[PDB]
Amino acid sequence: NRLKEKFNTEVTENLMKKFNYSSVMEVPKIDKIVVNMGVGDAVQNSKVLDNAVEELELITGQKPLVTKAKKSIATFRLREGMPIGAKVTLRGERMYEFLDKLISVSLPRVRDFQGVSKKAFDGRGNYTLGVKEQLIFPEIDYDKVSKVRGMDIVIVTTANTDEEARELLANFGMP
Amino acid sequence: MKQGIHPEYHQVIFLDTTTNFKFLSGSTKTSSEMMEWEDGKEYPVIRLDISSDSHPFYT
Amino acid sequence: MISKIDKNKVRLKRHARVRTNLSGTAEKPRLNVYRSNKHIYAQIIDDNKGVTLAQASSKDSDIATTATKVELATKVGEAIAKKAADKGIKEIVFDRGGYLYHGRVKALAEAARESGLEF
Amino acid sequence: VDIPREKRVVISLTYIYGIGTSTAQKILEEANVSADTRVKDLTDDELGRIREVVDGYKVEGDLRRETNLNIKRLMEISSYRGIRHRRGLPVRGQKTKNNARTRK
RNA sequence: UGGGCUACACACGUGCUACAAUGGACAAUACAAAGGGCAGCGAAACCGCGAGGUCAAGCAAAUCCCAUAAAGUUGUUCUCAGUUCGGAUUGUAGUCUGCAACUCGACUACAUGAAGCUGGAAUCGCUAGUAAUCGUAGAUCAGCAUGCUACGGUGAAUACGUUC
RNA sequence: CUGGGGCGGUCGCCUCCUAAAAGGUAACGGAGGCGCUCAAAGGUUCCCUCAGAAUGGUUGGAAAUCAUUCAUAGAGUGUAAAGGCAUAAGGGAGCUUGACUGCGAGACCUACAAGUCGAGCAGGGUCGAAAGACGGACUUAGUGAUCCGGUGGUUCCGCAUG
Ligand SMILES: [Mg+2]
Ligand SMILES: [Mg+2]
Ligand SMILES: [Mg+2]
Ligand SMILES: [Mg+2]
Repeated sequence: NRLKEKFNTEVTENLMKKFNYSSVMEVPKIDKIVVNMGVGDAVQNSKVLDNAVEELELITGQKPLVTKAKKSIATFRLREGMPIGAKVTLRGERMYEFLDKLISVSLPRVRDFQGVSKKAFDGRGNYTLGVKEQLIFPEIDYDKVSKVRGMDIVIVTTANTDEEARELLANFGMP
Repeated sequence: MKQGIHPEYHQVIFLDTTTNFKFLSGSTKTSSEMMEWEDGKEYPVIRLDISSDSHPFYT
Repeated sequence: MISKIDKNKVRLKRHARVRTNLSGTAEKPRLNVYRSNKHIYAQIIDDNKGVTLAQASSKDSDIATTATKVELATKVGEAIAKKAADKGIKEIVFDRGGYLYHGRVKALAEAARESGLEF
Repeated sequence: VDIPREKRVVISLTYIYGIGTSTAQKILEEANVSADTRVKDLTDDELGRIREVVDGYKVEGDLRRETNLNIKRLMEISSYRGIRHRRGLPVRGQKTKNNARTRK
């Protein structure tokens, strides 16, 4: 929880001088990071899900929630049950430990010029960055992982519109 | 907070030769050799990276 | 954005659900519970007339310390029974509000059982 | 690293990834080993002197990490040397008629 | 000038190398024939792990060079496994030829080491210096053959018989 | 049975509609289901709330999954439909067996046989801190008399007595 003060700097040094808020409480604040991996249809991947639940613990050190299906949609082989997801909601200091790690190692290892977007919002203050798994295990290299994959990181804040969530993402973010 | 289901993580001091942006963590349970006191007093096992040496955007 | 709920309104729904097979009839009245964030409130209500019989509170001058917020709840449960020993010391029905029977709502009820009330 | 015993060391270091007939000369250069070292070799004080010379080499498994990404770099640029990996093509400009079976 | 004749899920011809311990790897040590060399063959020295680079030594050749043939023989080895059997295929040397080797060459250098344990029905070659094997030459050619054409080394087995 | 009869079809229960705002009400009128299932899909205590819609996001089928905001139930409720239900009767979790024994005032239904609902009373439990809740599933179908036979109990009888 060292670089949490980066936010406590920017609440009063930039955000009180940008929109001119009338109180320190209603500055836009980030509440959760969910790192929902996606579906990965497990007609066979139920064993790769045991790898996919092992890879996501290495990214963020919390066990995923293996989210199951809800409907019985045809042209797709799944029922109620059939665990076809994984997510970790990152609430506390593990957010900032993940955030102040990832935004320095996301643009370099992706080998993209700009890198993420100029806009990805939903008009409310939520970003939903998309990852093709080119960043993870920065510590143990490409030795024992098996199958290439793709993550998804959602940033849920207390921003109100798009331009206030651009301000929080202008703190060591690259739009 | 639950015991049993979590993997290991620690204050991984990202020992990079360009300004040492040590605000990272993970599963680098390796040899602890030099721990900076301003940073995470743990393993420096992040030995080299392209994290904050030359950004493509802020070049 | 994300909308933070208030903990009172959810509590009220829960309490409403709880308090449909839970009533006081003045031969077996009802004490309910309102803990906010600092203070615990207890109150003997007869649900038939809509008329209370007693009232106790963690912010009243008779019991107002900074003990634990749990030992404050033990003092209030001691208080509501010794005022219900003035009249109607019979069985009552414990009403937990919408809160769990744990911690401060439990210590309000553990204290009232060991101070004369027979629930 | 994970070499087998009960054979001669000039063929024993070959069993790992990254060594073929360099243990006859290059490992024999730094370490004072002989040719007739079976399982009965007492290569524990000699395990250290081969550890110093194998630490300079990329051999034991980690070469295959760089070898894998060299193909991954080669297909990402989409070169003719790289399309032949992703497409069963013999890659080094060979005749892809009947006798081209080992790439399928 | 730039492609293509070199493409490929495949299908038959023709060959090369093999699937080994009458072998494999390393050291020594022999014995040929034929033919080529009009700036071509280029020695002995060096400098390179090597493919090879630098000049002169000889010469338009029974003499000088390509060129130390190889199998063999002698010794040390592995021990009978898809193991020291072979080496296909992929990244590292950039060697050389040539305006230029990406389509689309030729080797060697450390890597990687896949099919393959002598092959079914069928089918082909061969009657002695012949089958079999071993290496060397030349024509094409700036560079390039597992092909072709010539060359020697080592060399079996088997023919009772004309009925099918 | 039958708009003669035959042929075809039908025959018992459940749900609607016809049914005329109580109930009930026919036709070879219009629609459909049932001859079960569940040891958790029962009990109880706790928590929990859906579909859908946009929106934007490594899978991207339009549509799996993630997030936000709207969402009155449009979801779901073992099984047809009708009534129900967010007290959740829906969805999770923990303990459990009340899917108890003896009964039952009273009531519904009805030609009779049958059929249904029950407070409460003991007995002995389960869950819950407690009040309490439990005599099967949200409710309504999942069956068939008597006689005979089998089987296990049984302080009953058992032929002069045992
Ligand atoms: Mg008529
Ligand atoms: Mg009526
Ligand atoms: Mg419905
Ligand atoms: Mg329920």
